Formats: sequence, C-alpha cells, structure tokens
Amino acid sequence: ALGKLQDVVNQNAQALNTLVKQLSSNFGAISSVLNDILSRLDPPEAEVQ
Amino acid sequence: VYAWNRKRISNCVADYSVLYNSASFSTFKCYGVSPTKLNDLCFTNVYADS
Amino acid sequence: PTYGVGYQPYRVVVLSFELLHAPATVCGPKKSTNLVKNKCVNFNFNGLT
Repeated sequence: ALGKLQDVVNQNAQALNTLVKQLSSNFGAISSVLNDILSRLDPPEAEVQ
Repeated sequence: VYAWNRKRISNCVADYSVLYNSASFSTFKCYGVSPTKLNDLCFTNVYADS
Repeated sequence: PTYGVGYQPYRVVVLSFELLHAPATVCGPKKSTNLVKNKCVNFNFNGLT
C-alpha cells in the first residue's frame, strides 16, 4: 500500500548511491583515487589524469 | 638479454633518491610512478631485472 | 670498444614494483611515529596516505 512513498525514498537513495559509486570510476585516469595519483606522479604528469 | 637475471627484493628498507642523484646512468625513466616521490612509498615486492 | 654508441654495450636494470593487498615489505627511509587516535590527523600507513 505504501508503495507511492517507499518508491520516492528508494529513488533518492538510488541517486545517492549512483553518485557515490561514480567516484570509483577510472574515467580514463590511471587510478580512481586522487591520493594515489598525487603521491605517485609529478604535478606536470598528475594534472593530465 | 635472452637470459635476463631477475632478483626479488622484500623485507628491507632502501632509499631511492641516491640512484637519481647519481648521474652515471645515461637513461633514467619511470612509468606509473615518479622517482622523487618514490622515496616515501612502500611496496609489497620489487623485481630487479638486469 | 671501437663500436658506435648505438652498438656499444649498455647495462639495463628494470625495477618493477608489485603492490598487492599484502603487507608492504619494501619501504623507504621514513621513521615511524607514535600512534595518535581520536584526533583529525594526517595518516600514512605504508603508502596509504
């Protein structure tokens, strides 16, 4: 019966989850964590990724 | 070269700025990491292939 | 000895790093500080800055 309300909450949480998971995507960079690229590459090379 | 000799290195602390400081190496390049930042960066194993 | 530079012998050493999900066993000349808890600190656990 409470579908109309549960679904809204589900959608919001889904959006949040998708947005958070987008942080793990490489997007073509060598690593998905900024700290790794910073600690491993020089700024002239780090900025490319 | 066909029999390149590989040495595994583990359980030890070694600096890395010394090699970069020494200019006796005609070519000194790195891929995926910077030699300067390499000093303070641990690793599980190192392979030296000569 | 009389061969050209492109033909002269050259010693080549390739260092390859393996950083798996195992305790890091090769580190650099970095001292270890006493652990501090319950505070906003800048931590570096065997490279996991």
